[PDB]
Amino acid sequence: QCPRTPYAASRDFDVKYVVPSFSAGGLVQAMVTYEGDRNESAVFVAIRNRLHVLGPDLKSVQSLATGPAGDPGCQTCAACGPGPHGPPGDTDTKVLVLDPALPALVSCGSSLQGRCFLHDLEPQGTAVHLAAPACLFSAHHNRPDDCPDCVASPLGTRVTVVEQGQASYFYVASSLDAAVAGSFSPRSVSIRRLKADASGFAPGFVALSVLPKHLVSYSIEYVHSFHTGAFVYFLTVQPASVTDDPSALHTRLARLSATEPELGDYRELVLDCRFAPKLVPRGSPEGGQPYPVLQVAHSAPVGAQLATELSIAEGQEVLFGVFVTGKDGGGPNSVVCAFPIDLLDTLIDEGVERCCESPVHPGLRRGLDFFQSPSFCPNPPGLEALSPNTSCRHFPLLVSSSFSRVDLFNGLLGPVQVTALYVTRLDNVTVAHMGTMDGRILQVELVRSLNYLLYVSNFSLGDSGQPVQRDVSRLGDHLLFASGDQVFQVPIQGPGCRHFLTCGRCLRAWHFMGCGWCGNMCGQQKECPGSWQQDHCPPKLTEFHPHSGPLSTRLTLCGSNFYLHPEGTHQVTVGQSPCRPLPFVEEFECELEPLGPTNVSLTVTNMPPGKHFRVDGTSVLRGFSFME
Amino acid sequence: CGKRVDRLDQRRSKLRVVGGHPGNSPWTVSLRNRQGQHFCGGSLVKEQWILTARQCFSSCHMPLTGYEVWLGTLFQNEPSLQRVPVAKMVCGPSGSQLVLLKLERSVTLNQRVALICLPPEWYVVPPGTKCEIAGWDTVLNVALLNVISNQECNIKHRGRVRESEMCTEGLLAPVGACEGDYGGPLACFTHNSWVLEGIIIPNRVCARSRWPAVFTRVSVFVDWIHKVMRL
Ligand SMILES: *[C@@H]1O[C@H](CO)[C@@H](O[C@@H]2O[C@H](CO)[C@@H](O)[C@H](O)[C@H]2NC(C)=O)[C@H](O)[C@H]1NC(C)=O
Repeated sequence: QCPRTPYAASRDFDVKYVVPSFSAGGLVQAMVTYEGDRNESAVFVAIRNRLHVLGPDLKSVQSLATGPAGDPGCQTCAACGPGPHGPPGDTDTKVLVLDPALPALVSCGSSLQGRCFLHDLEPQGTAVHLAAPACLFSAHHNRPDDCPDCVASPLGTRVTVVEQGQASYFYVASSLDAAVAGSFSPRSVSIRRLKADASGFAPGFVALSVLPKHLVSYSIEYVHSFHTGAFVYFLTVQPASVTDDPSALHTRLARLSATEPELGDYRELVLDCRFAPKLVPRGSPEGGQPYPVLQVAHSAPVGAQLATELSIAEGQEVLFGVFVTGKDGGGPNSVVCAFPIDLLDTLIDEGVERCCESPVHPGLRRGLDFFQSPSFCPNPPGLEALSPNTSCRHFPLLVSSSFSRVDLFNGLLGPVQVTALYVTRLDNVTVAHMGTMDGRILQVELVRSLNYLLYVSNFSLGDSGQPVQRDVSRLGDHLLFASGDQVFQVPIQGPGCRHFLTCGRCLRAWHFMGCGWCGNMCGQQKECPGSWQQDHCPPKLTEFHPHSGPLSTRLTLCGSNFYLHPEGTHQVTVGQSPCRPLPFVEEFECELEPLGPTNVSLTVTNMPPGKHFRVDGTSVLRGFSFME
Repeated sequence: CGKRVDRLDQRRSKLRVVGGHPGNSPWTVSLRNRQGQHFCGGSLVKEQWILTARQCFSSCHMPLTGYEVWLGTLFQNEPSLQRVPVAKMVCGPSGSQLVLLKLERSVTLNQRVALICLPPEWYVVPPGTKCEIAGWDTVLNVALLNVISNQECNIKHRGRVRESEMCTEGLLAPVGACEGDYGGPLACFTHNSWVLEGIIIPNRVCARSRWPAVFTRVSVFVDWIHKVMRL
């Protein structure tokens, strides 16, 4: 009887695509991209001590020396003015962020006490120059117990730039230790106005810094940060407690207002994604197995078919997070799982409430011991009564109820760690543009998938097989990925249609790919527009059940492209001479008649449209004897 | 409110318009930080209240006790003075960039201390109208300004002047309300009275020949302002 063809055997991801790129000079340290008004645009790509401005075709129009410090070349360092400017060493680029309002580009590296640098953008016909830099470090305002201009940490930092009113605000998070906080500190969290005279950053601002005792163990990574709605959000990876093992990491989401420059509302939520494999593995507490370390994330609006899942409305922003296991487990390596934004808020709002009201659950935790002082809700840090002069809600807190979800891909991702994510919304559907450690790109629809991934593309970025950099950026219909010393530009609609090995999968492609079936291969129109067609597709007969009958006989034909979405009405079958149609794989039953080791041919004609594509044609198999 | 004969010039220093110069501004004040130095300037709206800009302060909830106001003087470094501490602060609604300020004790008026008239709710200032702007060398420097429309200035400001703002036309002189002068008032003369229509806030580029200047519109938020004091 009937066999079964695995939904692969149609995908062949071993097909290579060349796709334009840009040699760096060395390993890429960051990138960020402009999309100005006059359809102007750039792509800015940094390395160790150089800065690369690119055109809209990854062609380096202007490069510029960002280091080394203590060495008469690097313009940034020289624009700081008459020396000394030190200590000397290599300038490694920890921030590359642009302020759309000026416009202007920022760049802050691990030389020069973490000072930033401004680069007024100078336009060109679909191109952009960076006019010479202007050091963001006021001489007479800075000091070792208070350097307001110290934005960049050498231990990795992130910055989100925000327009409030008529000046630009810099929400800012940095990791710190002893050798950083010691003196000329960048300070963990802060919000900073950029002075209108470009001289740097207005002094004063309240900022937060992991307290002296916990500078050593409790190091916080800052994986990602963004602006949406009326809030700057900050995405983290840190130990689950001050007194628990420093090897016990766990991702959180830290929030701040996007219209209200103060840390008085420093809310922190604990995200918590896990894997749920039916069986449930050994050391895991029901619900799923925890992947508590985020390796990248990206927020984006979702499609119809995804909003329904997740129970939300089309258009709504949704953070997505690419979680890996604690340390390096042993199961799938990467789990991606959606957190929608509104609901992250609505938790944190009811997070706030339960901490500040009439009856207060006695024995709660405002917490964040690592930042401020411990204190039970509602009363503020250290202090033991809530004196009505101040409020409760005007203090930083940690919303205890964590936020929990389950991998969107039931562990199908599989063993190769995902390293970079960029979620978009290609028309009414939605797609995740994943990058892996083994040097490959995974463009895959983002529907909660049960049994398999809905592949758009999986292919290797170039030949040097190297991990794809976290921070991924975009231009028109062309994402930029980075790996090693190179930068690649992948089109949002996946490069080719030449992995779909069968007119089956090929004509099931999501419109935008342009995929049509050119006879004995799939491909866009470019590749064979004599015979490129996107409509019809011929039935493939694989085998049958009774393989030798007498001169009735209930043949069961077994193949694919048999049904409409069973079928019936009209399909011919000539099993050496007349048979008779009588009511993965698609099977069938055919009672046959006498004659007055032949082949077995099936033929679909005058057949109505399928959802995706139309079935018509003949395929003929051998091997059916006659018995007397 | 809002009446000086004082600076014999009220309608006679419209000659020295092209340029910034020294002069008097009684309602303008000088907010004094905890350490001692001047850091931002204000606007006497009542004896108890000082309307000023949100950006002067880092956080709406920082302890103020120590923060003080200096009404009376011209110079910023002599019993022709007053020294009133700040008791509290009231952070105006998202986007006002406004900050009222109750004082430890109501002030006393004279020649160089005077209230200023708050405008009607949502009353718009006609282009062509004349307004003034004080600021801090070691002395005050008033300067007279021409009002222009949000139409007019959104050209040069690249369509980025929101509905709750106004702009004055650019002085040809390189002089304008910039750093350390924010929160100082933008008094406009109407129906024989000076009337607080704006508040010096940060601009993108400041004190730049022939370039406009944006201020936050007070009439736009006065219903808030009264509510803050009345009670
Ligand atoms: C993307 O396709 C590649 C190509 O096969 C996959 O890499 C293989 O992974 C399988 C298990 O998935 C290994 O056992 C193979 O030996 C791998 N070999 C090579 C040469 O790649 C990868 O698994 C695919 N990823 C996704 C999401 O489909």
